[PDB]
Amino acid sequence: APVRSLNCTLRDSQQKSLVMSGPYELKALHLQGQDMEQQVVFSMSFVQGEESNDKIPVALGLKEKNLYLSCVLKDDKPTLQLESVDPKNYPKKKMEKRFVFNKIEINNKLEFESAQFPNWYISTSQAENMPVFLGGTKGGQDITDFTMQFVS
Ligand SMILES: CC(=O)N[C@H]1CNc2ccccc2C1
Repeated sequence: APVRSLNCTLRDSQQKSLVMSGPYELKALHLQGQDMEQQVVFSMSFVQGEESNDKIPVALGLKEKNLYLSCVLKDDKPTLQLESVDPKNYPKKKMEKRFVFNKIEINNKLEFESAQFPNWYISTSQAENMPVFLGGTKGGQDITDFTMQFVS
C-alpha cells in the first residue's frame, strides 16, 4: 500500500532547532518562543531497507515539499544535500539509497546514519547558525544525537 509517514521536528542533543539556510541547506540554532515557527517540519517516511529493533530505515523529506535529505559524494566526500524530486513519484516505499537513513535509538536519543555511507551521520556543530552536515564519526566535538518531536 502507500508508504507511511509522520510529521516531526528534530533537535540536536544540545537542544538546537533546525531551520532553512537558503533553498538547499539547513542550519542549527538555539530557538525558543515566536522564532520556533521558523523550524523545519519533516515528513519522516518508513522505507524499505535492512531493519532491527533499534535501527529503522527512514527518508527525511520536508513536509509537503519535494525536498529530501540525501547523501552523495561531493568533491569526493560523503556530503548531506537537500535534493529536489518529482512530486508525482515521492514519497515512495522503495526510496533510492542516497535518501535512506538508519534511525538508531541509543540511550533515549536518535542518530541518523547514512544507509549509503556506513558510519556517516547527520551532524551539527557546537557553534550557532552553522550548516547541518554529514559527519564521518559519532564521536568528538560535533553532535550526532537528536530528539524527535511529533507534530500534528
Ligand atoms: C520559508 C521557511 O523557512 N519555512 C520554515 C517553516 N515551515 C516549514 C515546513 C516544512 C519544511 C520546512 C519549513 C521551514
